[PDB]
Amino acid sequence: AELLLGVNIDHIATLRNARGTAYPDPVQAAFIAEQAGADGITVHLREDRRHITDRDVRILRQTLDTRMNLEMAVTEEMLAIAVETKPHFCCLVPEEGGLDVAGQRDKMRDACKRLADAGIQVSLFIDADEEQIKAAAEVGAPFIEIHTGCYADAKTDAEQAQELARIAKAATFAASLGLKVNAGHGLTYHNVKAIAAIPEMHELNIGHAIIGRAVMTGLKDAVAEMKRLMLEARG
Amino acid sequence: AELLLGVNIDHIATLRNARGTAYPDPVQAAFIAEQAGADGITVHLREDRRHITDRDVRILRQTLDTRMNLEMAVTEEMLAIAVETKPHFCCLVPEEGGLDVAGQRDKMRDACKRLADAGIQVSLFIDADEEQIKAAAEVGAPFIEIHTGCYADAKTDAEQAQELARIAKAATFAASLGLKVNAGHGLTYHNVKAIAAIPEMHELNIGHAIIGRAVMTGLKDAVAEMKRLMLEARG
Amino acid sequence: AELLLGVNIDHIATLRNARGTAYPDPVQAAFIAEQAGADGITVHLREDRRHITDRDVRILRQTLDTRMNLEMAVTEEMLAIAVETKPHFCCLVPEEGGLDVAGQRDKMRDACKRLADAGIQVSLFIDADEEQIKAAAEVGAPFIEIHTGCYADAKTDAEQAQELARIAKAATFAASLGLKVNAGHGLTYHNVKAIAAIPEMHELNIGHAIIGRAVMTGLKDAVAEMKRLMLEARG
Amino acid sequence: AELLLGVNIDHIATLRNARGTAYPDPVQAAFIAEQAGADGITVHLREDRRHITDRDVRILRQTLDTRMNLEMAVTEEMLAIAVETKPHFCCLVPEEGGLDVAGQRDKMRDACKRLADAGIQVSLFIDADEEQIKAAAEVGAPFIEIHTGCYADAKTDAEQAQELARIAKAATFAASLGLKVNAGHGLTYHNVKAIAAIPEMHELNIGHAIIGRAVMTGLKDAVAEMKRLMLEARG
Amino acid sequence: AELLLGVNIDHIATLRNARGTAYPDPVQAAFIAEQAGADGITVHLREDRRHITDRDVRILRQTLDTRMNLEMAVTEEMLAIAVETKPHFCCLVPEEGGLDVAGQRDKMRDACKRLADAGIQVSLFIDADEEQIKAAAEVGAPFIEIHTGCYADAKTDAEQAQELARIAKAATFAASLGLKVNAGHGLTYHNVKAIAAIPEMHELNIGHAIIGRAVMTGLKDAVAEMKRLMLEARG
Amino acid sequence: AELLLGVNIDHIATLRNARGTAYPDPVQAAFIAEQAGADGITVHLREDRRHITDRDVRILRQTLDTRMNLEMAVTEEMLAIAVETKPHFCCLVPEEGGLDVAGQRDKMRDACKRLADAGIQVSLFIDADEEQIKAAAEVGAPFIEIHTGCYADAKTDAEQAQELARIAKAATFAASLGLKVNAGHGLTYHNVKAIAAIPEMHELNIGHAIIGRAVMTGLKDAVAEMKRLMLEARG
Amino acid sequence: AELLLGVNIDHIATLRNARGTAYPDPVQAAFIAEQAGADGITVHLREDRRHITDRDVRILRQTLDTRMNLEMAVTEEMLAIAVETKPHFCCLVPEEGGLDVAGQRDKMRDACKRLADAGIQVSLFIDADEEQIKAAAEVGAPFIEIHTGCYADAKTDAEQAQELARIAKAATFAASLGLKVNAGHGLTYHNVKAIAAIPEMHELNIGHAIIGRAVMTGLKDAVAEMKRLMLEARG
Amino acid sequence: AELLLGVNIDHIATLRNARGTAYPDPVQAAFIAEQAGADGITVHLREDRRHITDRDVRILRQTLDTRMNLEMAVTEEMLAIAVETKPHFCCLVPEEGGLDVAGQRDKMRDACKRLADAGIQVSLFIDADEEQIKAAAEVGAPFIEIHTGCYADAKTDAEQAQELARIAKAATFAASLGLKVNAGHGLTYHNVKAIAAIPEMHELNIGHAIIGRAVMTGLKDAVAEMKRLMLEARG
Repeated sequence: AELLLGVNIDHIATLRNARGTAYPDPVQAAFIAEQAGADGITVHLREDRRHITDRDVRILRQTLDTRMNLEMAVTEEMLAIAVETKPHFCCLVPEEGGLDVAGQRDKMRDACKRLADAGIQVSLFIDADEEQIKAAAEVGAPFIEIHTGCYADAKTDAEQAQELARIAKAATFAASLGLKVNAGHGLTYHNVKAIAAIPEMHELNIGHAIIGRAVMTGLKDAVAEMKRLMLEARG
Repeated sequence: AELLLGVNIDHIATLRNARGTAYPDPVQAAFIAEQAGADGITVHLREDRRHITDRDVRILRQTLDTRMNLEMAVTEEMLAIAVETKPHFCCLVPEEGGLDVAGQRDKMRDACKRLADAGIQVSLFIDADEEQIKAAAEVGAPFIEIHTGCYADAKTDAEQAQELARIAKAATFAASLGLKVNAGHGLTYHNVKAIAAIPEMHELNIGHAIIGRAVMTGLKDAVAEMKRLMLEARG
Repeated sequence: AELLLGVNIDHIATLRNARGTAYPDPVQAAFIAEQAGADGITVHLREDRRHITDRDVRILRQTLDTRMNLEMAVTEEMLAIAVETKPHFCCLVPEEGGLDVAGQRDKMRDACKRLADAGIQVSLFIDADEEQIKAAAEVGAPFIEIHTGCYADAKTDAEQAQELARIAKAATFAASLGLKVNAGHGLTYHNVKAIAAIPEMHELNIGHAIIGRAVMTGLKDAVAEMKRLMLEARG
Repeated sequence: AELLLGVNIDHIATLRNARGTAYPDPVQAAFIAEQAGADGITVHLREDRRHITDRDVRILRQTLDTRMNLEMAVTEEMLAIAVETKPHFCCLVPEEGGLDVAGQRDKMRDACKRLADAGIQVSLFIDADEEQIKAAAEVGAPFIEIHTGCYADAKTDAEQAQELARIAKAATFAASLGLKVNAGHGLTYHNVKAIAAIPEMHELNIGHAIIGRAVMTGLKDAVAEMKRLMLEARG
Repeated sequence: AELLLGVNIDHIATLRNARGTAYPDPVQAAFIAEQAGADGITVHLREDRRHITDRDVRILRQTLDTRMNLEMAVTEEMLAIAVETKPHFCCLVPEEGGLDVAGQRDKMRDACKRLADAGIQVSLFIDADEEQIKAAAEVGAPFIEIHTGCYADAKTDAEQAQELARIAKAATFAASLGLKVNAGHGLTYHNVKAIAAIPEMHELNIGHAIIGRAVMTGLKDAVAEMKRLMLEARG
Repeated sequence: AELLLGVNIDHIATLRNARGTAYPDPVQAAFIAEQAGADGITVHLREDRRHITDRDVRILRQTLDTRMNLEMAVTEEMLAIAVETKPHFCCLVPEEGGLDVAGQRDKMRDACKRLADAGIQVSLFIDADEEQIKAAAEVGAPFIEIHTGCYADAKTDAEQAQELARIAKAATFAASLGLKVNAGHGLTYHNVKAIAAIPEMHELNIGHAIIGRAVMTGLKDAVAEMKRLMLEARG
Repeated sequence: AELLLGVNIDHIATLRNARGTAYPDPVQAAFIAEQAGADGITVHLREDRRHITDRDVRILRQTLDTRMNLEMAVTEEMLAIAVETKPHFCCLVPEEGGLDVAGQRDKMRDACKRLADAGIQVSLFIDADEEQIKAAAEVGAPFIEIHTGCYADAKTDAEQAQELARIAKAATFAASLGLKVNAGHGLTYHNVKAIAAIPEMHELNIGHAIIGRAVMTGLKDAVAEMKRLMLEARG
Repeated sequence: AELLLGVNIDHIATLRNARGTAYPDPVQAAFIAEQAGADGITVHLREDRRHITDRDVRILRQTLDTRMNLEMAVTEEMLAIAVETKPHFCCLVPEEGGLDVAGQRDKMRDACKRLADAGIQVSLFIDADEEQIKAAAEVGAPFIEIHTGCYADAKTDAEQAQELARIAKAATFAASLGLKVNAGHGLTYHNVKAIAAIPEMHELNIGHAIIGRAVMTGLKDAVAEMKRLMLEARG
């Protein structure tokens, strides 16, 4: 299968809420992305509705032509919402910045099972850590998403090749356990290739860099450009 | 003279700071705008550096091909900065949301004179209020900028025509006193024309709506589109 | 202000329901048109829900940046719907081609009354007929939309200039009664100007021609094109 | 190895025949598609001539630069027209949705031979069923077109990888019997790749998704996008 | 009123017959221009069928969305074809270069009357010469098209102003005889305006300069740019 | 190695001389193509100077950024011109359609040697016929260009595969004699790939199909699209 | 009333002559500019032939579709070349920066007459000074080109409205003496309008700003932008 | 990872300093290139500050998103500058064309040492010379950039293939010494591939050709174009 590109449109809302108006609208951004090479759309519903709102999730769930990846923390509230919303994907995150699955095997087991019961495919956001990965496999998540943050912030060309290698070994380890593996968070037009080249990678969920390119060149080209780089890497 | 369009790039930074990276960069946005129909660039330096930073102002002041309109509150800090920076324009604002010039004739007189002494053309941000306008004329500002906020938020087609009329009478009053008059703040692609049609209008400083259009269509077209609407109104 | 353009997006949905999939989606088309020169979006909710659906209207009502013009037949169902939807405009059409206001003064008078209590501004779609126009004015409707179908259909240059004269004359008469007047049905890229040249015209609501240009050229350009011909006509 | 794209322009006609004007014209759509990556144009001449008309087929036959793929039901009327027109291909269709070749070996036997004597390369529109494939081979048709509708409608990932498997097996089966195999019908920008990667696939005939993308982006980019996805799948 | 643009697509066919292929096809050129500024399409059916052919004319007559202007020499053949084809316009040309109406008053008189009974508006392609204009008025032709070749070939800027003047006086003279007047032969992007500013001008029929620009920029912009220059001239 | 594309701009001049103007100018067409995928430019200086003229050749020789391929008949005139012009390449053509080298072994032998001393690489335009290939090898020509006309005219899909095969075997045969081989005459957007996939192909010289596409889309994309199809073929 | 744009392509050559390759070629730049709204092309042939060369002028003279404006100093060499080349215009320049006509009435008297006998329309590059204007009139030159350099360099708004006043008076003065007046030299996208609005202005010759915009956006849009600003100023 | 592209923007400034204005601005060009395929930006700070200035470098150092490659002569001035600027890369060039490392082992050894202490990664620009390569490796430099000038200049196909072989061979040898190798000087759109095909190449730093394409076409496309040819070469 072709590498997939999930586009996170949270920052479209960031720009909206810096002024209370209705624009720009994440609903429009999603149509653009789904038609410029995005295979999925990701929104992070935060408990403080600061940036994405219940409305966005509500309409988005009716307007998306592909599928939603709802990013949320593991709280009673969010789980409740997710089960009602029935997103195709759910990515659990904290409130290096990865979920501490290994340290909460019960809570995560309960969440995965529950979301799974609502027909939601679950992804645990975690660091390139085999303990955490082993833990995720064990609690029942069909997916994990490796935090590419440290890799993006690689101050030195060395720290980077090092970070890349850790992610790669982590992914291969994740797949041997039967997990499908995503990445994203921090990837840019300049560092996406090494990650896209990792064979075990299933989908890359990228947000900020794309929105940052969009204010300059427009969303359509920004999304197309990212996808193209991704497929260049694989070929 | 042709109506002028000043583009406020504050929100380019809003989108930048929602992630600490270097992008998107307001310096790039300014080149794009200055070449797509913007006659001036406006940045608001806030005391909490939340969104635009000293760096932006510093580089921008060297990279702008047209001129800077530095938007700031009337504090010792800001005045200090402005005098050092030597912006071509300075727009004083509060910390309907207009400066209370009438109620602070001394502070404003001191500020205007001081900025004027640094060769800075001053603009007082105020409501469509003849008392405030008379006050501004009297304290020495060569410019005022009428807050178009209430007009943009006109809930009813009636409240709007009403708000438009107040702005228009206010402008004509401002000019009789020898003031040059700007507007902007809240204007959109759908309400810019009635304001652009007001003859006394010198420059419209527009920010949010343009950045909101840009994430969809790119900055170049967003700026060009606004300018075109503006010149359609006048002709 | 300037001549307005309302884009009817009904045919986006007729292309959708020809296959029962979710695309194309009227919600997307509305975003595009509103950002390319449309001042309003028109949807006709048929009783058989042939093309537009209650879903489209529901979402559309929350996503439009400008204003919705609901096109509907005068029936208990539609009135109740219009009342709860609270569209900014409601254009009453038949269940030469226009509504028979003269022959149903009672129905129409109450209809307008009922919609006006819900804040909806009513427009009666009628023929370039002085009797119907006078009747419309008498039932209290604030708007009338003149059916330009025959003008469009005109098979000979003469039959066209004639239908044109008949329309201009009607527009003038309706305005003499305090009626604000629209038109647009059947208008094309090649015949829109003469109509747009009529001074009393407030807004042209066009659909088919635009969507038909769109499949070849894209909605954005199709809309900007029409908008430009219209403003050219008044220049 | 070099996948061909056949664009079905039927829906261009549905949009036109919703108004009774000459636009949009299928003849224009074909020129665009043929120059944007289409290798053939398909038109379905229905009995009720609701969408595509005799005129279309007649001019299309003289304007096409590549070749026509005439979709029709097996009747004396349609068969008569086919032999008259001399389309390069003829795709027999019912008027799982597939054509029943097994249950009519004689009708089909005659149809194919008749069309064959007229120089028409015949293709039988069938379901991914071993029975029908064997029938088509035995009956003498050079081509079969596997119905992908079920694969497109598959609600879940698993129900999809399943339908994909059936099609891939059916294509390999078809090929071993000396049959050339096409598909398309239901393919979209989001599911087309998995079908394109099927080695045996000769040509994918696609319509609805392309025309639906076209009302937003324009026919050329719509057709060009699809062709590009297809070649990437084989690359 | 509106200055119209008729695009002569003859040279598209010229480019075709230089290889006896089907491309480029005039039927396509015609769709492009009609959607990019052309108000009409002109084709010269030469007796030897050098450039345009009978099929061109026949299909064109069914595909044109605006109207056809059939250029032809005066011979029973062409007339019969014309009467048969019922093109909206017929511009009689010779096969200075203008049609000699004075020297053939009888023939033309029959032609005009003849074509006029079929319902075809006739125009006589003539030189900016009074004898020929009076001649065309006497004969009953509703239109004349002034040959702009000598103007287009105007070597010096004086020899050129001579031609302009000569064409302008001739146009006013023609109008004074109840004739409607066109022009267009040899007009280019750099000389069209002076001619378009002539008040009496009803439609400019241009071919060569446009096709010549189109090879570089593409037909769409070549047409749109010419229409744009014309409207600028009359503003 | 890299499959090269030589664009024959003859038909640009064809379009020019159809009016004896200066536009369109081949010198311009040449800049466009060289920057859009052409690795060379080909011009056929016909003895009667029908299409291309001496100035064309003369200026072109000073403006081309890549290299010239002068097509010409074998006569003392052309040779002298060639020897004078020092074009990088010279493709000797007749004035099946291929050059008859067998029947003129002597003449060609002198031509090749003659042009070769001026430092001009020579290529003989011949049919996919062994007698002529052996002939061209014997005579000393370093290149041959296989005429692809019969292939391009391939009415049936069989008559076509016959030509492909015939060209492929001929190319391998030519290579086995130490000859380098080109092709290109009559190749289009829909048939170029099969020819480009032939391993022995060194450069495809194409003209007509490109100019034909360019009238619609503009030269730049016409060239870029052809080069793109070619690289796809060899990948 | 219809302002002409003259594009100076000198800087295209400076960029080339910084490397000693054939690119970028002024010949290409001229084709683009002439088709993007330029009415003439200017080239300054300098003694040191540092930028523009003899070759350029030589080919330019044969490729231009509009006309050449040869900029040169008054010397026997340059004058000799002018008479040989026969440029449409010749703009005499020094090699306030303006040409001293007053202080050399004889040289200029002869130069103009000589160029005049060669058919060259002469223009004297002078400062906005009453003395020089009178001299140019008395000396016999048909044109003068007012140096706008000082107006472009004006540091402050007031110093600018001042220089603008001097130019406008000088142009009206020049016109009353029967002189045709041009400008340009220093104009930019940001100051061009005020100069364009000057009624008397015949042609603005611009170079640097346009080429500087061109390296970012491309020559065509650069030239098209400038022409559009100019016409808006007169509109 | 993949072959990198470094864009030298020196010529943007050479177009600027040809007039002393502020445009075009290298800072803008850098943003464009970095977003169109450039992986690095190269600036050559000459001692005479002919084109690039200390200002450009200072700002550029704060605005680049990727990494700066400072090109400089080995002198006390430049070293101190490089040391305080801390560019990611420093490419040492002369004050065949490359640096004489073999003959200045001491200077070079210390230079590298000094720059490496400031964290700068050093590259020595040298000829495809085994002696210089070996010397470079011995002085401790981590990179070498092979001068491709002669390859570029090659006047004959043979002289080119030869210079090519010489370069490939050198690259291989340098890599055998642990040296990472770049190239790019003089590379064009027509000769870049053969070079990019060399496996050891790490990054191509190209300038003139790109800027020269830019004035015609725009920097963005110029850069994306080059980047695409490069990756095509490695495909």
